[PDB]
Amino acid sequence: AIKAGEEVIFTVPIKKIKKIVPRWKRAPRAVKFVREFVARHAKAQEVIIDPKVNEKIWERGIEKPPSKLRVKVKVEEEKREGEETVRIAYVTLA
Amino acid sequence: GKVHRPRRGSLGFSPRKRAKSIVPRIRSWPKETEVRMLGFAGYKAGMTHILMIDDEPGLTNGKEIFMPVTIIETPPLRVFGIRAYRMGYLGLETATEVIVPDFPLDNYPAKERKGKPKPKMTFYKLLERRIATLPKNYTQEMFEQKLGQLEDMIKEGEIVDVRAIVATQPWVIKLKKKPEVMEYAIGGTSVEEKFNYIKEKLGKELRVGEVLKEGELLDVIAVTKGKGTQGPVKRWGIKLRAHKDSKGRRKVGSIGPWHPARVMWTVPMAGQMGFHHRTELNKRLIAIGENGKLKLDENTEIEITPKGGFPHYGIVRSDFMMIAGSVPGAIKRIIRVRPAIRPPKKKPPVQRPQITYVSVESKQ
Amino acid sequence: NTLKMQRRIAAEILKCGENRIWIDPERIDDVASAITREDIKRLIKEGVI
Amino acid sequence: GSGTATFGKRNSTPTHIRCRRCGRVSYNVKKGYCAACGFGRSRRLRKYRWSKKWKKKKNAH
Amino acid sequence: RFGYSFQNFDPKRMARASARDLRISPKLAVEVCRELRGMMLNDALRYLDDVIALKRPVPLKRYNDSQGHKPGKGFGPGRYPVKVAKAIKKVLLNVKNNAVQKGLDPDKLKIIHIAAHKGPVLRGWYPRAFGRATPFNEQTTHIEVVVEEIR
RNA sequence: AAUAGGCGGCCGUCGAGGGCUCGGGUAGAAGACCCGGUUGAUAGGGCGGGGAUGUAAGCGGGAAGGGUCAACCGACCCGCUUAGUCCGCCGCCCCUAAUCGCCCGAG
RNA sequence: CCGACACAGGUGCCCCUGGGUGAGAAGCCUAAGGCGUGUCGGGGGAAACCCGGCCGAGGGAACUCGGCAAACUGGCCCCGUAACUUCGGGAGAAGGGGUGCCUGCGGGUGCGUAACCCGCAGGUCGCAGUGACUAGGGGGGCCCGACUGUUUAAUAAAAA
RNA sequence: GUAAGGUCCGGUGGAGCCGCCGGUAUCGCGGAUCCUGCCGGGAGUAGCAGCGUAGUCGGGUGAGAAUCCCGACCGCCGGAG
RNA sequence: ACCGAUAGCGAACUAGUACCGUGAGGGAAAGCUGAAAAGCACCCCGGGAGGGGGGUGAAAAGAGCCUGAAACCGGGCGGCG
Ligand SMILES: [Zn+2]
Repeated sequence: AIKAGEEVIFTVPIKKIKKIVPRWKRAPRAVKFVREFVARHAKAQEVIIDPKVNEKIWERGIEKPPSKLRVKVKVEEEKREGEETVRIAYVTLA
Repeated sequence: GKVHRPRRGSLGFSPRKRAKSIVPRIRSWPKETEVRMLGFAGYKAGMTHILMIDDEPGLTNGKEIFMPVTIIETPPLRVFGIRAYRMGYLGLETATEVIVPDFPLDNYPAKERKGKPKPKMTFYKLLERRIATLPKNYTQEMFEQKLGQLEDMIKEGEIVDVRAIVATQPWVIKLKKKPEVMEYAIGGTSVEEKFNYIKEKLGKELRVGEVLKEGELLDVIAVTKGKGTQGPVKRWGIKLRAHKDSKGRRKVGSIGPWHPARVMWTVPMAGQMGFHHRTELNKRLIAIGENGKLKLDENTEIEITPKGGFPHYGIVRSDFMMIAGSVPGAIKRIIRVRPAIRPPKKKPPVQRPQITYVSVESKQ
Repeated sequence: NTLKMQRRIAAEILKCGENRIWIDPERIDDVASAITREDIKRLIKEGVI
Repeated sequence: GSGTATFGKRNSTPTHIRCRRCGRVSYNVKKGYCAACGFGRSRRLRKYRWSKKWKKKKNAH
Repeated sequence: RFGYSFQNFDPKRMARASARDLRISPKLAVEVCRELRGMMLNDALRYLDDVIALKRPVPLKRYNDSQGHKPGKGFGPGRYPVKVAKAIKKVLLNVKNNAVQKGLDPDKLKIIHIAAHKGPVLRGWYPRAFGRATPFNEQTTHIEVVVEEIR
């Protein structure tokens, strides 16, 4: 797994959702897929996606998101409000 | 009658419902004198084509012709049970059955993953994936005592038939771990001889080469590919409505007359298409391979697996059969074969024909 | 509050379309606090708008 | 035509406006008389026996 | 509405609460109450939390037209009435507080009676073709609950 | 199939056997069905095989000419280059996720 | 604003409109200005079927009351153009050839190597050069009414 | 009591009501595609598509945010929005 | 010896009022806490609406207020299933 503090590289395969959605929703579907993938793989209760990676996803318009996206994930523990410990992931380009 | 045409579709395959089980059943068996297991099971691998010198009767006899073939991989079956049938009031009834006790498994492809040694599988561990409730504290003494009781009933004469219960071994070809359990009838005219055959083969492995004969006809049983819900145009092949029709074109025009005041069961309708239990007759067995290789002239052997592997399927590693033509089912589907139950009067000789070319080029 | 009056007045003062007015995303509190045209001009001078 | 699209042309000068005499919005503006009390057409009020409107005013019907 | 349909309420051993004129579906309220009946208070609260989080379908036995089935045994039509679950959860918290104030152990509270009723309807209209105005109404719901400290 | 069946096994008089949840399709409108779930190659990632197009960007040279017949500009062509790009196909490697957990259940 | 409505109609499109391509206030792209309120969202190889589009081998109207729908042609330059005729026309009849980019010259008006337009030679790439957008299918008989125009607002646009 | 109907008991209600004789009447309800009011099944269903398919990521206010506000990205109209 | 709030004038009341049609003109629905507001002080919870205690009153008759039927809907109980 990933403990708080270190960073990892992931290769999100955005291509897996291109054909299950209409052509004009592919970009938001890819953003949602990236969020789900990062949360699942980092075991993070929350995910914070950088505007830079969002713009990378939206570069070629709403219809042509990149097939593969290489992202940098950094995990931290907040333990806020006393409701157990919440894991927050931060996603950045490359 | 004004204009007449044959009905759309066949009523002999109704209801067109999903198959009861994904493992095909065999309702009838061929009548034979040779004491052998009547059929075999395997997994669909793919299709290719060959060029051979035709030998069956016809104009193209002794000439080089093109023939498509379906390759199906057939890892050996494990004979692990024997079942006895008596005659009931309305039909055959199961008098009893007996299965061998647990034994170590010597063909499990275990790999030494870092940490812990090799798993050391044994039978009753792959079988519990299908049965899920197997005998506890089962020993050879009680197994032999049960076998003796079954033999004693056979001698008394209340047993009218005997069948062999076998299980597949997908783990050998690394397709899956859950096995599939079936029972096969045996040829011959003496229940005692059939029982002795099964007893000799109890707990052992059986290969296609020991049961099936190259060049003979077979019947193939499987569950066809699934297509989901389909409209009448594709399900029954009805005629499209006129292009000026403003209420659709892929639908039946009238679903019945005024009287009877009901919709008849013979009117084409939408519903499940595919994933049906079907049987195809008179499929010739071209060749039986071994270890994924085919011997052609005793000097050159070629690997049946095409370059890049079979599409949607792995690499053939065990014994396989090359059936002439097409077979129902999808890739990796379990397919059963039995000796032809209805062969023609004139049939090809029982021997491998002369093969001049085998297509092993990339199929994807 | 909804930054509508401030945006409209800033556009009027600067003589440009409202879509061409830029408000500092990290001084929303100050922009909302400004209520008069004098305050809006002061913010423009400071560079918040 | 003759239906919904026709009623969109009711943005011209209203046919009737308020009447200085009877206070009702019945003063034909283009012709110059009241369709209720006759203002601008006669000195005396427009009153008819087949009409109950002028009795409704004083609850005398 | 103020009165309850419970007969033998005992102020020494029982607590009660209600909500009136709730703007939710009375049908779904009835369906959820049918399932909540007879459960412990904590179990009912967890049930409602699962329904709100969409981790657990509510079966439909009376009002289930054109409703698809759900995975698992017993389904059969089911759905997730989030709004009804939220309102009923608030009512259950209120009754829990009433019991605690009376001095009843919250861990032994069993929902002995729970019911839903159709309250006043707020009328409205919507325009339709051919110059026709058609009813467009809201149906409000009353909820009543009384819990008992079991022993 | 109201004569609502036969057989081997497992459990009960705590408990076999399941459902939800997890990774995917030999399946699919909801349900249902099939394979996998650390007794692991189910999906992703890496590498290798096989494919579809058709030789990338960059650099070097030529080019009908023009230019002070100089510097430079120039459609296009040739070499590095079966290249570059991509893969809803296959093989090997536990590097990541198949986890934690919840509820029926005969008596 | 009127139409019962925060109505895809009508009133008011009543007056006005940067850049490229281009004959153009056409189509397409874009600056200014405006909007994300022609206001319910989420899921999915998640089907059948229905509406709106793109392509379909071989044949080419065998379909049908009837080529209904779709399809062919399509801009511009050059050559060439029938019966008939009221001599005006028919006529863009019909039919045929060309069209890109690049390197240099010649010409018209012009003070000009400003701006607009018109030809010429050579080299070169693609299946395709009005490459997208824009953008006629054609011909031959018969009946009726000379033509432009008007008509049953809400099933008849016609020979009336 | 054949009956139209009468009377009695238990409960709610809080100020009027009846037996008999003799008269009077807007004097007796199942229907009139009857009139007025209220409520049912259809149904948690259709509709919230078609003529311009537009949202996403960080931050903010707030009990509560797909729908409100600011920044970036991506889009629509651009002889009309 | 008239009716007693779907009756009686259309109007028992902010009724020839609201509202409909360009206009002539057409034209509704809607009465009642209690003897006295004594119209619920204080406490717990909820964002709030409200809920539960506790008070007032002969009686909540609690302003959504005299009595409170039928149709319809939710629950409990007895019988069938
Ligand atoms: Zn007047």
